[PDB]
This record gives sequence, C-alpha cells and structure tokens, in this order.
Amino acid sequence: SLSPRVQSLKPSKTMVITDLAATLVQSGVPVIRLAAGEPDFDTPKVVAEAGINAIREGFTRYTLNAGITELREAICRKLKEENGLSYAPDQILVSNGAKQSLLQAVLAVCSPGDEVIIPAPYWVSYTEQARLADATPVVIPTKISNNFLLDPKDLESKLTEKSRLLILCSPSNPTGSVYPKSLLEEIARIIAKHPRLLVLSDEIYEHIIYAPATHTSFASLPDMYERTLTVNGFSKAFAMTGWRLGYLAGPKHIVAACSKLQGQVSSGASSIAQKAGVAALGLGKAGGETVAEMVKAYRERRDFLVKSLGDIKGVKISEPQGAFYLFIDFSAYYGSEAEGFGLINDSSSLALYFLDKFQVAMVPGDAFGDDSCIRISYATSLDVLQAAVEKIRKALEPL
Amino acid sequence: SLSPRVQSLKPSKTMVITDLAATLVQSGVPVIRLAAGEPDFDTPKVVAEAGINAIREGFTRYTLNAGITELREAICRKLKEENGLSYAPDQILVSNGAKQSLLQAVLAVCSPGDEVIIPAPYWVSYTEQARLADATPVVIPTKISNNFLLDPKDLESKLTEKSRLLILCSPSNPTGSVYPKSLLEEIARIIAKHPRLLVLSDEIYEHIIYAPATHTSFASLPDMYERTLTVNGFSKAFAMTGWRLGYLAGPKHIVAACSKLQGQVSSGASSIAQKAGVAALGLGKAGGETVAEMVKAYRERRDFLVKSLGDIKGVKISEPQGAFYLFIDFSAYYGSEAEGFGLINDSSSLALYFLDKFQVAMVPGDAFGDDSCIRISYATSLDVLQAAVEKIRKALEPL
Repeated sequence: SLSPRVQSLKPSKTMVITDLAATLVQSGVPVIRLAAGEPDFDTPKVVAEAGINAIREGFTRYTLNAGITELREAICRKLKEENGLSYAPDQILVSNGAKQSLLQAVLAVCSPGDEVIIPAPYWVSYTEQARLADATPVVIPTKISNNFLLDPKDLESKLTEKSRLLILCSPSNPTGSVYPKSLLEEIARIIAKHPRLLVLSDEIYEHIIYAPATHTSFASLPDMYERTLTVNGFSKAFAMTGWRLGYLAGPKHIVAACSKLQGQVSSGASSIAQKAGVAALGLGKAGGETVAEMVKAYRERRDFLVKSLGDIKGVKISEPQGAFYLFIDFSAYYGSEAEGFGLINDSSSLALYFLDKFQVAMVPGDAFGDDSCIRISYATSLDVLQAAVEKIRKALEPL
Repeated sequence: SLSPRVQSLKPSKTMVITDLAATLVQSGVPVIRLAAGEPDFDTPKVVAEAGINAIREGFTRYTLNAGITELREAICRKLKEENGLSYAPDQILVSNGAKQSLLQAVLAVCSPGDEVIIPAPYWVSYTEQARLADATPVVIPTKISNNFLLDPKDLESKLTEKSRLLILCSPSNPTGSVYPKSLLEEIARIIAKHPRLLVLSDEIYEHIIYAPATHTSFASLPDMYERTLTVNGFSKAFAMTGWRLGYLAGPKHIVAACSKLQGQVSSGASSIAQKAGVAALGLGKAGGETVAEMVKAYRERRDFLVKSLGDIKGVKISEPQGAFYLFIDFSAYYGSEAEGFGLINDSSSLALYFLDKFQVAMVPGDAFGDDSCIRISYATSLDVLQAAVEKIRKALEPL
C-alpha cells in the first residue's frame, strides 16, 4: 500500500478545527468563520459577464497548453505596466490556480536532494511541494520583532552547495508582511554569489497593499531577472478563487520545462476562466476602482482589528502592510488553567478553545510553521469582526 | 539547470505535425484537421445554462478540496446506477479533468521502481505519468487481428514482484476498442494471484459507445473492487473539455492519499465547472436524448470511414466499438518512395506525407506505441471526412 511521496506529507493541522466546526458540531450553534483564505467579495460583474459570455459564445474546447494568446499577451502588459518587468508571451504559463504554478516551478528546477529555502511563517504548501519534488526544505524562522521579515544574515548561514530555490511570499500569507526594496536588495546581492540559487516570488496578494507600503517584485532587482520565477494570479485580487486561474513568468527554458510538465498534470486551464482573466486584466491598472474599492474595505477592517486586539494584555500584533491576514501572538496565554481545554499551551489547543467553547474559528500558527501565533482573516464584513473581537475578549480575560 | 524527470520527458512525436498544421492553415492552405481529440459539438445548453447560472448566483469561491458534496453524491448515484458500483461520498475525488485524476492515482500508489503495465496502442500520458512517479512502464503490444485487446497470457508473462498498476482504457484511445466482460473476467483472475497489482480503469469514453458493444466497469468484477481505481469525467461525453472536470472513485485509503496530493497540486476543481457537472449528471442515464444524438452522429461518421477506407487496398481496419477514433493500418505502404518526398518508411513519414502534400493532418501511431498505424479522429463533420477520403485516395494511388 501507498507510495512514500504521499506518505511523506503530512497530517494537516487545519481539519481538526477549520472544517470540523463547519460541521454538525455547528448544530445547533452558529459560528463566525474567521479562518477562510478567500475574499468576502463577489466576482466583478464585468469579469463575471466575460465568463458568462465565453460559455454562451462556445469558448468551451481545450486551450493551448500554455494558455490563450490574448491572456498571455495581456499578462505581459500587466507585468510591464504594474511591475516594470519585460516578458514575452512564451515566458508565460497559465495553470489552474497559482498553487499549480508554484508546484510546477519546484518540480522543474529542483533535482533530488536539492534544498529549498523557506522562510517561516510559511504558506502550508511550500514545505509539501518541495517534498513532492524530492527536495529538502530548509526552514528559516523569523521573529515578530522583525515584522516576520527574513534576516539576511540568517539566509547567508543556510546557503549550501545544494541550495537551489528560495521562496519569498510578499505580501505574505499568513503574516501580511511586505518586503522593503532595501531588504530585498541585500537578499539579492547574496543570491548573486550563489551559482545555483533561484527565487520563487509569490506575488498573489500584490494589489492588496496598504498605506506607505509598496510591492516591489523581485525580478525587477539588478541581476535577478534571470534567477526569478514570478507567480501571480486572479484568486485574491479579483475575488476569483473558484475560477482557478494563476500564472508564472520567468526564464524561457524554465517556463518551457514547466509547460511540458503541465501537459502531463492537468492540461491547459479552463477556457472559461481564461476569458474571464482577460476581462479582469481589462478592468485597468489597479486593476481599477473595483479592486481599489475592496482594498479600502480591507484597510478599514485591518485598522479595527489592530486597534481592538492589540490593547488586550499579552497579545502582540504587528501592523500588517498587505493581504488580509493578522498573525496574532496569543502566546503568554499558554499557561492558562483554563477550563475544559486542560493545558491550553498550543496554538492548536488555543485555537480549539476559541472555537468549540466561544464559536470563533481561526487557523493555528501550527499550520504555518510558527506555533507562537494564530492566523485571523479579516476578509469579512465589519459587523462580524466586532462580534469576533467580542468573543475573543470574553475568551481571554478568564485567564 | 533543470532536474531529471523534467529532462526524462523530452519526446513528443505529436509536436511537429498536429500542432504545426495549425500553423500552415494560419496562412494560405486550408487543412482538414483529423487530429482532434475533442468533440466537435457545443456543450449541452442545459449544462451551459447551469454554469452560467452558477456564475450569476455567485458560486465563485473555493469548494471543498475533494469536491462539492452535491456533485460527489450525484457521481455515486451515476456509478451505482450506470455501472453497478457502490461508493460512498468520501470515496470520490473531483479534479480539473481526468488527466489530473490519473496522475494523482499513479503518484499515490506507485513506489520508485514499481512497474506500471500499459497495453499498447496507448494514450501518451500513461507512460509520462508513470515516469513522473519513478515507476517503470512496461508496454505490452497488442495486434490489430485481436482488435488491439490485451492478451491475458501476454499479461502473465510480464507480471512480476514489482507489478503495481495495470492501466486499462476502454473504450480506447487511440484504437477505439471495448473490452468484453469475458476478456475482462479472464484478466481479473490473472491479477488476483498478484498481491500488489492494482487496476486503473480509464472509463472516460464510457458513453461514446456503439450499439452491440457494452461497457463493463472493471470494479464490477468479483474480487476487483478492492484493487480498482475508476476514472471517469465530463470532457468527452458532454463536450465539456474546456471546463476541466473529472473524478476518481476507489478504496477509501487510496482516495484519501490522492486527496492529500490534490491539496498540494491544484486545490479543488472549478466551482463553476462542478455545478455544470451536476446538470450533466442530472441529464439522465445515457444521459437521455442529449448524449444519444451525438452518439448517433458519431456512429454514422465511423461507418462512413470504415467502409470508405476499408475499400482502399493496403488499408486494414478493425471496426471500433467506442470513442471517436480510428486506428488505421496503412502499413504495406511502408517501403515505398514517393516523389520527391522521398521515403515512406514509417507512420511518422506517412503522417507527414498526408499533411503538407495532400493537406491532411493525422497523428502517427508512433505517438501511441504502435508504429503500424495512423490515428484518425472522426469528431468532425461528414463533409470534411469525404474531402479527406478523396485526398487519402489521391495520396495512396501514387505508390
């Protein structure tokens, strides 16, 4: 029975709480749902109508494996105009979500035994995708005091003959932290010394930024363009998670190998979702007021939760600059008598205590490589956040 | 640069001919295009409206990774009713097309060095997926006189301690054969001796079948449920190729390992596509007059091409029982020098000869592991087939 690749990954830390509550264990109790990784917003009607018209017009046959020319051309424009990067259409690979885009990159560029350097807190799939490539993940913890930003000295110390891929997610899930250009520059100098090291830049949350923070894409840095794989998509910016559209832009030989890989995984991505993709790219640069209108809401929501929660004692909060996550340091509360949850010294037990006792579902930082925190998503109505703040405050002072 | 496994694949006979005729049409000469592996029909308006309705009703968010509970239930209904198979909802996995379903099954159950037995002629992807799992494909040639059906004695000679998976595609791509129950019963008995051997049954063409022939699910056979992975989908029957919807049914521990894999490869399948899937399943058993009318068009199309080509001398045909492919044996024309243009040695040469000199695009049998033949797709209008038969006759008389 079953192969080692599947056996080697991985219990999962989400189901015990995140979806087990969204179950008859709700009955008859209601639950807030603060653990979803998707926008509360609908798909833009212009984007949605493009999909409806693609269905009507018969754009329902197989696509080119790499993607339709209009989308790969439109993505290239987006990359020059928004990120200041130059790519041709044969350097673009469109996949059914960015998750596939990231995985195919790892399988294309990593030989067995290669080391993939992953900063923690990390998106869950980065560790598992390296293992599916038979590569060795090397995790570098970071601290909240440094805004969960990688330290360049720590990157220097973990370099090896085997270091092949560095994964940078900015703005990042879960911490919602954003890399400054100067920090990425120190990183870049280091990488240029290493002959084999490549960088996977996860820019899926790019248009969700706030305030003085700026998204500066890695390939724009001096000498990095040839070493960088750029990954972006339509799920987070345009609230298109169900459509499954993502893309990779990078060196042509790497994209060509990723494309040959895709011809065997799933073939090309949805013909319907891709036509919606051109429409989404057609909304404009921000892309337009529609995303801007959404980013104003997240900005408002972020500020309510940073204020309320950061004033409870023993709770640490770094102001996030991007995305819609808050990685909250509920540690210090680890002793806790507390109640039915015995020890309450875990991110998982604590997250269990918020649910299954206070009806607030969150994701333990356990899921992301740092047990000091719990991830709270504020991509929900402002009315539910005040109620969630209300449940957290009653949960925590009884300790 | 790139890893082995990306580099292990590097073939593709298909690339220069079928993808290039699209280039030669894209300026000047028109070409028939008989290399289609997709229905010429539109998606059923009922199915199309359900997807358009799902867009309007806002079903654009992430679905559960395994699939929406409504679709997995309708699939279980379809599998018990049409194929006589009993599955629970947690034994079904929905993916972006059957291609993904097959890859995840192969990756789930094959260890390095394991042997994947593939009867030839074969769909190209079976070989590549096995190599992506570090399995060793072992090909078993079959003969046109035996309707390209696997020979059970030939199976026993190649069975080994390392045999893990046998892949059975019925109805077949490229041959268009259907295994009879009696032959499938004989195979089953053979595998029952081997403790490790599993069956991947690719049943995607189940409803494109012609009247005296019957589709028998391998998992219906006694002692086989425990070892069969059933793969089906909506792409070929309902002309849903662009939608990307497929599924796998099997033992609980296998489907769980496939699900952990899918959680790292693509996440769930499209929310819009899934809701169209329930509409397609709701269409009935065949389903209804909707599927029967396309199979009525395919059957006439086939019979026109068996008679027209079979009357050409040096052409050998097994009448297909399913799907819309014809694997035509143009050998005997090998060993002949055309002018000037040059040598017609092989299926590659012959297929190149039909196109470019007589404007007819086909897929060489080289692409499917059988060099004897050329694959003609008849999922196109009866009018184009007549102009191709003329061209085939005009190409064939000069030798």
